[PDB]
Amino acid sequence: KIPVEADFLYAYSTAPGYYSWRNSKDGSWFIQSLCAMLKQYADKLEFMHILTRVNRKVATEFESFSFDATFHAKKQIPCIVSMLTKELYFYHH
Amino acid sequence: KIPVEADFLYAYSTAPGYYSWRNSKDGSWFIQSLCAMLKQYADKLEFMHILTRVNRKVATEFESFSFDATFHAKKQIPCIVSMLTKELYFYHH
Amino acid sequence: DNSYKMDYPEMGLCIIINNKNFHKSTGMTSRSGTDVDAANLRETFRNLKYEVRNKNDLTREEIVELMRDVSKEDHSKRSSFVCVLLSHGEEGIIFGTNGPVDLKKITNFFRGDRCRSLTGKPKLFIIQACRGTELDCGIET
Amino acid sequence: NSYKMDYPEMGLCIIINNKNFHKSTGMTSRSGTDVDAANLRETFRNLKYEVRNKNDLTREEIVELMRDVSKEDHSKRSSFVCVLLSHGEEGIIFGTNGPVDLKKITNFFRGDRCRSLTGKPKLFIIQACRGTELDCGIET
Amino acid sequence: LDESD
Amino acid sequence: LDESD
Repeated sequence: KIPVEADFLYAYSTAPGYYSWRNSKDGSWFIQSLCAMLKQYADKLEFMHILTRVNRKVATEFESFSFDATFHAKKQIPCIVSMLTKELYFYHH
Repeated sequence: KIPVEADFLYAYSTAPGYYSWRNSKDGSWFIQSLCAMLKQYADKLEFMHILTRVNRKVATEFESFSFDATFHAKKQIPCIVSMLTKELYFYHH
Repeated sequence: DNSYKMDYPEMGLCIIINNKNFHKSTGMTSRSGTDVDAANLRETFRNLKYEVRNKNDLTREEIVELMRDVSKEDHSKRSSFVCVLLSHGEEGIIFGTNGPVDLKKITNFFRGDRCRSLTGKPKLFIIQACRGTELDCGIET
Repeated sequence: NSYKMDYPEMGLCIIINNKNFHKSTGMTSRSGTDVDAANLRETFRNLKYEVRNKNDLTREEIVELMRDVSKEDHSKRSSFVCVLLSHGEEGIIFGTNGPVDLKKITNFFRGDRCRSLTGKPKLFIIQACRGTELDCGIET
Repeated sequence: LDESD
Repeated sequence: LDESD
């Protein structure tokens, strides 16, 4: 028997309670970063490690630009919530 | 700049909304499993991979035993919440 | 057995729900840039050999009916399941074009007891949405 | 990339072990928690953390303890670990005399409020209920 | 026996 | 420009 909530992964774009940021031309910071890290690393890294690089890329390479001072120069950290019970690779041996 | 919420890891014993289980003699299922996996793998595996094995051990090896039918034969999955931006190894090199 | 079995005939479904325009009722503004995200995801998961389904501007009722319906398919020959939600949100809440949906209601259709052909298989939910109205001002490194 | 773990000290491991509660919480004595606290102390000792075990703290003592730890100089420490062993609710941990928000505790360690831990992994291990839902599991 | 937390 | 979700 296994728990009914086992083997889910929730890859949230932002920390609980916070806004999430989207560039009106290039798309959301998180999705841009997720697609880039999957393209670069899915043929070799386990998914939590890809998601950790997505955390690093969103955290360090992005800062909001807004004509509204209230929303200007803000930051984002994504939030990985894993109820997984095994390592996940997007390839097979 | 980095986000002020980056570089936190929350290793919760159970999924959001749920009870967490503790054996009256052996201790909580989660800490029993966490200490065992650290003892076995801290010398080798990255911490998220250690926590994924804790998830698996809790999910598969434990089920509650209670004289109250309501609380009997229940299961648990821990929940890893990572805002980490890098891999964590408890050794160096 | 420390890794999920990913050599089923199929990697699995990747459902992308892309909500860009919201009912003037809701008060939410247009999510410019979300089509770039949707198209980028479709291509990324295509290359991972997922069967991608892109859906645009779904009401909250259509989201519940889609996810219910997908949860009643036979995933026996699939290794995994992926769902991507692009929308406005609040903590634990995703918005259909006309109003909020609890994320729990959506993910419950896939619980190990209720979607038996995904039991023991990884179920991934990727969520691009706000989770409240806090602002992170950052700290200089 | 990997966190730098070769500072002179691995860091602190704070273990808060709440076993006995005020009757108003309605929590019964957490039998078994002393086994967890000693298992943790030994496990983190073996990882070269400076372990501090605390037993049966009120919610005011938890906050005052975490504030004080957050104001220490962690410059020569690689990381920070806090273990909470208690009753809880979603987003909440119990002192012996009542609940305190987990955010209250973790906010002391935010990147802007604890500058000697900025950029360093901050680990919160939480053994506590998060509500009253029961998982009946599924046969495999 | 098992107890909840 | 950046916008919030």
